[PDB]
Order: sequence, then structure tokens, then C-alpha cells
Amino acid sequence: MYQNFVTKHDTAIQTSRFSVTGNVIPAAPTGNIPVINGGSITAERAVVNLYANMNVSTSSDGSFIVAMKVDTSPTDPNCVISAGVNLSFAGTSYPIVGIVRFESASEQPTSIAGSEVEHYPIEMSVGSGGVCSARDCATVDIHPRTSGNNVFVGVICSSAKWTSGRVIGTIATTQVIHEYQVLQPLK
Amino acid sequence: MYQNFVTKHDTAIQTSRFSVTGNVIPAAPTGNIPVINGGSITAERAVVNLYANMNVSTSSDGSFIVAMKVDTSPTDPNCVISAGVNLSFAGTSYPIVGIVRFESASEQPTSIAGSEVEHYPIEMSVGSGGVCSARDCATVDIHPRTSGNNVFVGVICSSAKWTSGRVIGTIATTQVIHEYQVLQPLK
Amino acid sequence: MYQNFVTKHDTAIQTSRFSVTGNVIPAAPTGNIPVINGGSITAERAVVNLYANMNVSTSSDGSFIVAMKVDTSPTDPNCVISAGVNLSFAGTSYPIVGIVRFESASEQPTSIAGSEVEHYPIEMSVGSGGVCSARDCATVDIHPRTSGNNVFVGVICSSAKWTSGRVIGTIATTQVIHEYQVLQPLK
Amino acid sequence: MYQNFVTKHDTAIQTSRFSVTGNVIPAAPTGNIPVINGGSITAERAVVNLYANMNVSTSSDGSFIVAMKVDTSPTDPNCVISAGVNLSFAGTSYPIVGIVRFESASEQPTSIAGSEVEHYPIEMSVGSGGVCSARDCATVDIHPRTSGNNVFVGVICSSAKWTSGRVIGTIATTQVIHEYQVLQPLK
Amino acid sequence: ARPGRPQPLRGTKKGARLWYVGGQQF
Amino acid sequence: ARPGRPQPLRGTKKGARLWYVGGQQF
Amino acid sequence: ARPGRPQPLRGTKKGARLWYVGGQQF
Amino acid sequence: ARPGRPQPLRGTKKGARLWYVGGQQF
Amino acid sequence: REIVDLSHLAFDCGMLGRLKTVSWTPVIAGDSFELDAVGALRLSPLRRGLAIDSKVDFFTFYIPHRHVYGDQWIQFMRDGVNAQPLPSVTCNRYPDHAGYVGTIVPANNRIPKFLHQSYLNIYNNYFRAPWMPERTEANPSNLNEDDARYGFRCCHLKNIWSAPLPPETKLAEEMGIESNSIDIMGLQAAYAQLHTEQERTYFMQRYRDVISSFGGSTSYDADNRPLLVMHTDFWASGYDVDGTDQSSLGQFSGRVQQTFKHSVPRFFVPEHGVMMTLALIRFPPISPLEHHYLAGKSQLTYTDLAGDPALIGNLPPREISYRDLFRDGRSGIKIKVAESIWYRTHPDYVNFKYHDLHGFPFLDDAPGTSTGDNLQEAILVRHQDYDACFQSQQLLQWNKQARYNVSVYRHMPTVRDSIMTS
Amino acid sequence: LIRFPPISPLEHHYLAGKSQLTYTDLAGDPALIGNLPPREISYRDLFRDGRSGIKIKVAESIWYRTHPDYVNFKYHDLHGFPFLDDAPGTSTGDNLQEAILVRHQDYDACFQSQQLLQWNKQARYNVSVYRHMPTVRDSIMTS
Amino acid sequence: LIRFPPISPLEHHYLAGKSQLTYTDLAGDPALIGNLPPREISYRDLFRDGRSGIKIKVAESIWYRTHPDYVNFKYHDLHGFPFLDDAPGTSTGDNLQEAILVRHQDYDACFQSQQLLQWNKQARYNVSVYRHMPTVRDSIMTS
DNA sequence: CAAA
DNA sequence: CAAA
DNA sequence: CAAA
DNA sequence: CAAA
Repeated sequence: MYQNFVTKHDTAIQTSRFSVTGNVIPAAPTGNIPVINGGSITAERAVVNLYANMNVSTSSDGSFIVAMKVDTSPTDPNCVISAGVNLSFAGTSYPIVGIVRFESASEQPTSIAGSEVEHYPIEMSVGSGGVCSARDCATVDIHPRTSGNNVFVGVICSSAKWTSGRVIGTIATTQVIHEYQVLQPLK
Repeated sequence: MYQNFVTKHDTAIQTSRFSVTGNVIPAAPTGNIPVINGGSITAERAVVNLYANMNVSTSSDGSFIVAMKVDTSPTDPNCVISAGVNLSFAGTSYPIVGIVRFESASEQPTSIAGSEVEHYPIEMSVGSGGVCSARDCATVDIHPRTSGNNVFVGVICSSAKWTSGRVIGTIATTQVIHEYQVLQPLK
Repeated sequence: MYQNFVTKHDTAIQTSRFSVTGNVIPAAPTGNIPVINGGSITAERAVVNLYANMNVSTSSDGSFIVAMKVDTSPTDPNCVISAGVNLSFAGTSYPIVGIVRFESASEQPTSIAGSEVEHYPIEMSVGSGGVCSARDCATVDIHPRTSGNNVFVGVICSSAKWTSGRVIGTIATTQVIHEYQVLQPLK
Repeated sequence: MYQNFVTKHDTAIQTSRFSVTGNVIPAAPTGNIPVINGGSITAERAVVNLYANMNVSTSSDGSFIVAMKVDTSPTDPNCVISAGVNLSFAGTSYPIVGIVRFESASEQPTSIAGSEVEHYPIEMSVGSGGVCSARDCATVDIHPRTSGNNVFVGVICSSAKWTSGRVIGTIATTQVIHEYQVLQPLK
Repeated sequence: ARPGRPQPLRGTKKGARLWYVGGQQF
Repeated sequence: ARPGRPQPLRGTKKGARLWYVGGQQF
Repeated sequence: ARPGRPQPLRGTKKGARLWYVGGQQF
Repeated sequence: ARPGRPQPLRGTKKGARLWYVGGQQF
Repeated sequence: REIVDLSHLAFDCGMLGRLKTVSWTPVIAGDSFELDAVGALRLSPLRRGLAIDSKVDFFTFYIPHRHVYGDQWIQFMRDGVNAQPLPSVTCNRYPDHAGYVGTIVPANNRIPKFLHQSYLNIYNNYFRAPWMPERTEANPSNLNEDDARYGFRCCHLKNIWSAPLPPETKLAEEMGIESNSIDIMGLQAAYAQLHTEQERTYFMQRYRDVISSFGGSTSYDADNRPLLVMHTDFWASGYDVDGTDQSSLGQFSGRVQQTFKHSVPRFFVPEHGVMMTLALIRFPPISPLEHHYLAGKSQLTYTDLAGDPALIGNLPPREISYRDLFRDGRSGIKIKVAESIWYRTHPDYVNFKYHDLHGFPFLDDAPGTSTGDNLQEAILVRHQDYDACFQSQQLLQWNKQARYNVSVYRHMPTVRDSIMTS
Repeated sequence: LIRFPPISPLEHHYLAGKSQLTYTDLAGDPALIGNLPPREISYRDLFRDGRSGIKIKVAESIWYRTHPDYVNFKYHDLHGFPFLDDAPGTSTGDNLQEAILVRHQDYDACFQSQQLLQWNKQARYNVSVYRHMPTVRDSIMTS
Repeated sequence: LIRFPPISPLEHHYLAGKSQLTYTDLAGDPALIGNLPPREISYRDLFRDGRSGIKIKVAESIWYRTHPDYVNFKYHDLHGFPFLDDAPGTSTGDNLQEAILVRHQDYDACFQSQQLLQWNKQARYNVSVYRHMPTVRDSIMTS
């Protein structure tokens, strides 16, 4: 049949990749959320591979974030931001995802206050006990609301009841300001 | 590939946000359903963040609501109302969602009788034991059927068997009378 | 982004609503299936709210039906029939749904023999242990095959192993012979 | 109704099939991942049938791969690569899938280092305890980044906690450089 | 058989007066 | 080879009478 | 009733001077 | 204001010679 | 005497049956006003292809401020630079609630009376049925949601049921008789008298018409009536856009879109006032639910069918109900028609099948079927009757964009003369 | 320099704005119009949402020398028309100059996607210049 | 009255149908054609799926006075062409009249959606009638 | 259409 | 439009 | 544009 | 193109 060439999320190609291992310390919206990026992706297309241990040193119900620095060049008020996640947890905790936007004068944010995070729900492919999947996008104003900060976007992952255990998968996210060209056999 | 720019639900952008914590008292359709909004969103685009405890002080099988005040300016008989939810519960209860419409002379409804609520089913992204997800919409007549009331719409969340426990996520809903413009690289 | 205005099922608007409580007696295809409608929807758009107890007084594996009377005015051989269901059961039984067509000289069928029921499978949004969801449609010949009967359509719900317990949700179904007009901001 | 002729993945037709039995030794990204293909599909359309035992002789959390040799003839920078998987495991482990690209001067790779594998997330149809399903695609640069190697693509399957047990299903994957013609009744 | 490409129909419009209503009404 | 843009075919329509049916039938 | 196919409207443009602003301003 | 429907631009093309390169080069 | 260029463009829109102001210009005694409006008119996207054209009517009236402000104006003008400033009137606290008179409700929620009063006067002197209650609304705030924003409703295009005989039409004239005798000489006057009464009832309800009847005339200042300076009209046609995708292929949307000119010959403005120009779009009242009167009658009598002249000229009017004209005709709506009037006119036909087809501008519901047993309400155009056929009234039912070229000669110092002191 | 005529569904005729209509306004008496001083009015007097802190000095009865463009309010919130859906200089503050100069953001609203800013053009500039100029040969040749 | 010419991919030339071709058929000998009685044949003789119970009496060698329309079988099951993809009167029974009259269902097949039945039309009927008719005024006026 |  |  |  |  005819191959479908449209998609809610195009995963960055050869660039913007960072592997993250270690302990992921989920947190509650009342505190500061963990932004597991020290070498935070730039090109505003980010692919993050996960192979770490979901540790509950803090609260049992929280959320961690993966982010990227929004390119603000475009004069357009706002553009689309897509994400594509695939996470498999060991400890049944019924994960959950979505897209977020937050600012910070800091270039490489390590954590962001929950009262400083904006949410954008997205259709979750799946949300089983140990695996959340999703490939979707949302509309987000790309310009810094406070003269001075850098704008950040990414997918956030939460749970009502986390469970210590290894987590693995990929967290991809992109600011659509380019549609990847592709061999379409009939043109 | 080509980025998809259509979607069943556009989550409000910088405005219309309210965080709700505390106890959510689900109820049965025979009684009055809890409308967890005191500062009920106006612009008829609503984003509600949940970080509260699902308490069963009343019945074990019920439903709670998140709502917004419909803008009735449009002369069009009825417009589309989209919702995008992502809820993760601790207590396995197999959640469920949908869109609803109800009137009330009250500006900030605290609860609404079940026999006064209209249902509009929507494809649920997921409905696992502890996480319901959905991004869809439905057609709803936006004009007050009883000369005098204000029209309300929102997503309702129910369960056949609830279970005391923390719930977290986002409840977004919007009356489409505006499509957010967006940078489309090829135009 | 651009709001999507197409959909497999449009839930009836202000009309055709009936609430059903009590005991739902699932049955096997070898016997007569329970059509939980006494005041069976007419306009051939039906919305049915469920708040009853799934009782196994008969067999442990069966199915119940929700139906509506097909409008046969249209000279077109057959039209589309969409359904949108959201059911949350207490007793884990892995529900299942689909669309059905059956005739009967009776105006308000209370039950229909299984060997007299026609099936039309539909993509199930979800089919977890305690919640089935689906918003789809199918092509169905709308004219009475036996000179004299009335044609009925609706969604059927089955299970391989039911389990006594309260069930809640909505069963919507419509014969598409009208597409609801809607405010599309850009026209 | 009108039959849909578009699709994210077209499963190769009469060619490119290989059956794989035996022991699948999942591995961690810190080591070399198992590429269960000795007779690796060529035409860059691959269908692989699984009927083997998921054995944990190494680590409990890992991932195995199914791959194909990318045709590099096309002068187009990159083309679409679709995959369609259906795996049912015995041992509940919450599987997970995605598409990958990796090079190697070797014609028939038996295993590939994790730090040498590129990920491309895809909407997972399902990700239950014992069955992952997915039919999607992604954009991938088809030319060898290192003068000399052959380019490989395929679906990878991972888990946070594997569980010894038989696995069965099909792993299909194709490089879209041809859209299969098809009888469309109305043309 | 007339060549032209289909035109929408206009007014249902003569002899002497028909409508007496008390004066001029547009 | 004829220039024109494809036209749908009309009537299968002469000499003397063929159809006797008892009288006039349209 | 005018035949033509709808044209977008142009300038809101005469007698003597109206705008004194100190000199020439484009 | 020119009527015509937008045309793509062609060559950036005169007096005496400019490009000496050793001989003829196309 | 110099030219003042008041040319300006305008973008508007409104509901079907309602009369909207599209451009108002204040004038001064002595002004020579000329107006050439040109542009195009359209209707919100349709559901199906095009069915029929809408009749568009444009009007341009001139109203002396004296008609509005009354004797209070004569003083204003007389007292000159002393005169008690003219009072403004009130609108509701909403931007749009001034629409009917072509303007956004100003910052202070009050617009000049002449705009409001003129709109009334215009409406009462030309648009309402002479027998309907005269519109009297004091201020633009006594006006309801719909009216204030879209303009008052007007009458459907005249047909057998939309243009009946004034409801109070005499159906019999009684004359006093002694017990055994009758004054034939009185019976004489009796008839004559009736005549004068009918002449009036039928077509002389307005003072001017009565006078004109004697073969006289009446200044527009006599009964304080707006002056109709120019009235054009046309049919709005367009085209169908073809569907080209898998599911839309074979579908069509109608895009009504008609261009038009509305020219007003040089006009001499005798007294300070306003030049108001309003539009009115309507669809001919076609209904798949209407039938020929004769198909309705159950007992067909000679007096109906025969069409015998001797009778048709001497019988009294006939009282019939909408039931007699539509299948779902409201029986409580009684109209008095002229005998054998069904032989003087044929009704439009729409196969029932179009009954429930969303997209055609027909009256798929017997006129005034949701306003109750009230005739006037049935006769005036209910714009909701059309909500049905528009894909999306983002710009109401219709809308237009035109350029209003206006040239006015008037005694007016030059801006320089205004800003220069010495 | 590309510009759109400043049409606004929020502007009204000055006279519709005045609350107390005086002879000196309406009458249009010549004797007056030529001898009065200018008039100080605020944007409030011209737009419903007119910023009152913006004072402009106009010429008397200037509202009788010119008619303003009209846009039914309904176009107010319709994304797509190049109108000023917001009273001029409504987001620059009580600063006149800022209101008068064209704020290009006032238009972001109506464009589907400024991938090439608001406008853009492609043209060929044919230029011919006569001048004292040795030939390239003369430049590269020494002898 | 709208009709489609009765084209059928299932009809064949009478002569292609006859099994035993006789002189009296093929020859077309005048001497015979003018003196033989009519011929009783069945729809079977004209269509592959021709109902044999439908007997019609035709004139001799009438197949030499007229040629039948041809439709390659392939259009047989192609939804969309207004042909009779089923031998005339194939679902009305061995009743001739029923076969001869136009069964409109034979066409349901080719229309995407009879929302306005098979066909539909929109026209203006201009009618002018001269007649002895008092004027409406004369009707409403008594004196 | 009596192609009488 | 008094089709006076 | 001093519509000086 | 020796714009020799």
C-alpha cells in the first residue's frame, strides 16, 4: 500500500544524543524536579537513552524531566514540539508522560521548581504497569516570557507510586522548525 | 518525514492554569458530583494539575469532574470541545474519562447533580489499572438551554471501584473557537 | 495547531438519553441476549449511562446489548453506524465490545436470540481487566431483510469470564445520516 | 466505507524471510547486543519469525536486535524505515521496541556494541506484561557515515526486567524505497 | 439541451397589483 | 487522432419502423 | 449586480491639505 | 503596479571582457 | 465651496432577515453629497452546493437632525454658540451593541441620538408592515441582544402568506335597520362610508398616502420621514468548490460571492443631518412544506375552482390559516387573503426530500413554526431559520467588503486656516 | 516599505464619541472653524479601548474633513485580517510616538507562518552605469 | 423521466446465442423474412444469465435489422457504471412486464449516495397566463 | 407514424 | 403605485 | 505642496 | 573574443 509520510514526532537524526546512567531521584511538584541533563541537548531536537536506577531517596510519588534548549530565532510566536518516549521500568509504578516548558537564566539547568513548570498533555501510546510509550506533540510559545531567560522544553515522567528499580528506554524530543526530507518512491 | 500539524486537542498555552491539591471525594450519579474547581477556568481552555489524595469518604464507586465556563459569544449553534488527560493513580481502580456539559446559574459551581450532567464518550488513549490517558474531543451545543444559566464543560473521571490513594497528572480541556498558529517550515 | 474535525463517532447531542440501573444478566450466544433497553432510543443516535451491577445469575461467560431502532427512511442501501463506549467494571473480566444488527417485529425488544445477531468488530481503544473503551463505526445495511420487522443496531459487550460487580460508564451509538455542524475558526 | 490504503509499515511480500529459533541472550547497552541474524535479510525489507526461548544467561535487564542491510543506492540523503512487530512472551517482562541504525564493516553482524547503536522511538501499539506490538516508522540517514562500512537498521527489543521463557511472534522491517501497488476498486 | 454551465436560480418574479398591506413595505 | 477532450456517449440512435407494441409507448 | 470576480480593496484615498506635521513624512 | 502573474528570475546577465582565465571555459 | 473627500472602505457582516447600517456620514446644511459605493457581498460558507441566490437590497436615506432632535434642535441651531449641548443616548455596556447603526459602542457606552432615532424612523417608515406595532424603543439599550447587534428584522419577500391583508381587515360591515324597514338612502351612504374605511385599511394607513389619495403631496418634513435618496438591489450568485480528496471527492461547497455598485447621484443637503446607508439580505421563502391552496381545500367549491369573475369581484376577503398552506402549518395563524388569489399566483415547489437536507436556504419548517400563533412573528424573517445551512457563521450569515467613494462640496475653511491664528 | 492601511474595528467617528454634542462641533459653522485654536483629544475619543494617556492635538472640525474606515466589531477577534484588532499603541504605553510608528507585531496575528517574515520579494535589478573605467585587460596587463 | 440506455455486459447478439444456425436465420432470405410467423424466444437467448421463463415474441430476422450494444464482461462487477450488470428482470421473476419496466434499484449500485435520490433538478418555470380576472383591488374593495 |  |  |  |  501507500506508505504514510506524516508523523507527530520526527526523532533527531545523527546528532543531539546523550546517554544518562545512574540514579534518577523523582520528586514532587512541591519541591524542585530533577532535570537529568547536565550536557543538555542544544539543536532543540534531543534524544536521551536511559539505563539507570529509579531510586526513591526522596518521595514515593514524583516526576523527573528530560529537557532541551528552545531555539528562539524563529519570529513565529510559537511552534510545535514533539516527543517520542519508550520507557520500561522494572518496578511496577504505572508511569506517565507529557511535554513541558520552563524558563531559567541558567544555561544547563539541573533541577526546576514545580511551580515553575508548564504542562502539555499528550496521547500516551501505552501506560501499563511497567512501560509508558508515546509519540505526540503540542503547541508551545517559543519566546522567553521574562526578558533574559532561556526557554526549555521536554518530556516529563511522573507516577502516583514509584518503585525502586532499573529503567530503560529512550526519551526523544524535537522543536519542529524543520521537516526531514525523505525518499518518496513516487515523486 | 512530514510533521503532522492536526490534533484532536490543543492544550491552552500560557494561560488558564490552576493547581488543585487536597482530597478528591468521588461520588455516585445518584448524588452530587464533586467539581474540583473553585477558581474555575474562564477563557474556556483549561489546564488543571493534580497532586491530591483520592479519598473514599463517601461511596467506593463514583466520579469527579474538572470543568470550564463555555464562551457563548459564537453565533454558531455548537462547537468542538477537546480534552487531554493523563492521570496516574496509586490505588488500582481502573479510571475512566469522558467529556461533559452541564448548566448552573452559579458562576463557580462546587458540585453538580448527576441527573443534571450530559455525557460525551471519547477514545481513551489508555485505561490501565492505575493510569487513564486520553486526547480527544466532541461536538457540544454551546448555548444555554435554560434562559439564564452559564454553560459548563469538562472532563469527568469515574471508576467502578475506587481505592484511597494519591493521584497525579494533568486535566486539560478547550473549546475550539481558535486554532493556535504554528511555524510550519515549508510555508 | 490545526484542530481535527473528523471522527469515527459523533455522540448524540441534547437528545436520546436513557439511564439504566439494576442488574445486567449477561448471557451466552446459545440463549437469548439481554437488551438492557425498555425505553429503546429512537432518533437512531443513542446515549446510555450505566450504573448497575453486573450479575451472573445465569452463565459466567456471556454478553449484554445496548440498542437503537434504525431509521429506514434513507434510500441508500446502507449507512455508517458509530459507537463510543467507556465502561469500567469492578470485577476484572476483560470486557469486549463491537457493533451489532438484528431485526424484530417487536418495537421494544427486551432480549434477542444469539443466532439472530449479526456482528461487526471495531477497534477497541482499550480492553484492560476492568475497562473497555472504543470509539469506532462500521458499515451496515439499514433495510429490513424480512418484510415486516424493525432494524436494530447497537454495541454488544461480552466476556470470556464475567465477575459479579458494579459497572459504570456510557454507551453511545449513532446512525450517521447527519454530520453535526461545528464552529471551525478559519472558515 | 472507503478502504484506507495508507500505512506506516508495509510488510515485505513473498521474499526476505528467515525463521529464528533457539536461545535469545538479551544484553545491556554497556556490552555487545545480540543481533539474532546470521542469514541477515538483504533486500532491506525483512520479516523474521520468532519461536525461541528468552534466556537470561547474562544480565536480567537488556535488549536484543533484529536487523537488515540498508540499500544505499538511492542518492536521497535519507529514507523512511518502517517496522511492524508482534511479540508474545511467556515471562512477564514488559517488552519494548524501537528502530535502530548501526554500521559495521562486517557483512553478517552477530552482535553490536551498545555505544555503537542509534535509537529511533516509535509509537508502541501495546506494551503489556507479555506482549509488545507496534507498526510504525522513522526517518534515517541511509548513507554510511564512515567510509567503508555497511549500514544496518532494524527493531530492537528491550526490558527493564526480563524473565526466562518462550517468546513468539514476528519482527518485520522495511526501507521504503518502493510502495507496493494495490487493487483500489474505484480506480 | 442547453450548453451553458449551471446557474443558481434567482427571483420568483408581471401584471397589476397583488399585495395590499396598508402602505409601503420593503 | 482527434483533438477534443473526451465526451460521454449518448443515444444508440434511421430507416423504417421496428417496434410494434400495440400503440404509442414512450 | 456587477459581473467581475471579487477584488481586494485598496487605498482609502481629493481636495486641499489635511495633515500638517512639521514637514515631509512618508 | 504590473499586471502579469509572477515569473521566476533568470540570468544575472553588457560591456567589455571581465573574466580572464587562460582560455575558454564554459 | 470645496471638495471634501470622505471616501472610506468598510468591512461588515450580519444576519439574514435583519436590516443593518453599513455607512453613515454626517452632513451640513448646504452640503452637496455624492456617494459611489462599490464592492462585493458574500455569505458564510455553505454546506452543499449553491441552491438559490439571495436578494440584496441597499438603501441610502437622508435624515435632518431636526427630525431627531425636534424643536430642541431648532433652538440648538438658533442659539448658535450658546445652545444647550445636544443630549446623547445610551447603549448596553458591550462593544457590539451599537451595530444596527454601523458603529462600535464608544468608550462611554453612549452614541448620538440621530444615529438611533434615524434607524428607527427609517424602519418605521419603510420596513415594517404598516399595521405592525410602530417601533418606539427610546435608547439603544432598550434594544435586545440580537437587534442591537444585527439590526431589526424585516418582512419576508411578499407572497400569499407573507403579504396578507392587514389582520384587522373588515370581513363584514353591519348597518342598523329599523324593525320592518331599511333606509335605502342610508344603505347608500353606508356603503360609501365603508369604502373610505377600506381604501384606508388596504393602502392608506400612512398620512402621506391619504393625502396623496386626494391628489396632493407632503414634504418629508410633514410626517417627519427619512428621505429615500437611493435604492439599489441585486441577486447574489457565486460558484461551487469541488471536493478532491478520497472522501470529499464528489462533494461541493457553495461560495456565494457577488460584486456590486451602489451609486447615489449628487444630492443637495438642505439642513444639517445624516446620510445613512443600510443593507438587507434575504432568501426567497421557499418551503418543501408549502402546497397550492387548492390542493389543501377538502371540499372544493364552485366559488374556489370555477374562478367565476362575477364572484371574484364581489365577495369579502377570506380568512384562512397557515394550516391551509403548509402541512405543518400552524392553525392558530389566521391571515385574510383576497378571493381566488390562488389563481393570481403560483407557489414555489420543493420536493419534500430536501426537507431534512442541511445546506439549502429553504424554510424546512413552516413559517413562524417556532414563534407561536403570532402572525407578525411569522411574517418577519427569523434568521435562525438559516443557521442550518451555513458551515460556520464565523462572520454571521453574510458579510461584505466595499469601498465607499464619497465626494462632498461644502463651505469649509482649509485645515491651514483652522490651525493658523494670524 | 510595506504597510497596511490602519483599519480598526475599534475606531469610531469622533462625533459618535463626544458625550455632550456642542454647536461648535456639529454645526460646522465656518466663522468658528477658521478662528478657534486646535483641540486636544485623546485616543479614548477615537477608539473604545483607546488609551486615554495619549493626547493628540487635532484641527477643529477635522472630523468633518474626513471619514474613518469601518469594520464591524465581529472581525475583532478573527485571526487572518490585517486590521488593527487592538487600538493603536495599546501595548506601547501612553507614548504617542510609539503609537504612531507601525508596530509590526500588530500583524503577527494574521500570518500562517512568518518563515520569511511578514513580507518578502524577488526581483531583478538591471543597472547600467557609464564611467571612466579601464578594461579588466588594462588592469591585469602590465606592459 | 430520466432513463439510461439498457446496456448490459451480459447481453449478446442473438445469432451468437443460437446453437443450431439454420438457413432461415443466417441467410436472411427475403422470401422467408416476409412470410414466416413471429418467433418465440426467451431472455436466455439474449443474455448469459437470461431468465428462460421470460418468453418474448420477436419478428423474424429482426436481429438483422438491429445491432446490440457491447460491454466487455469486465465491467460486470465494476460499481459505478449505469449499465445493467444483471440480465433485465433478473430479480422480478418470470414476468415479462416486470422485466420491461425500469427497475430503479438496478442503479442503486452506481451512485455514491442517493441523498437526493437517483437524479434531481432545479429549474425556473416562467408562466404567463391571460385570463378574465378582476384585479386584487376589485376583490378586496366592496364599493 | 399502419414506414398502411 | 389606489394597477384609483 | 505654506492648498502661502 | 587579446573588448589585442
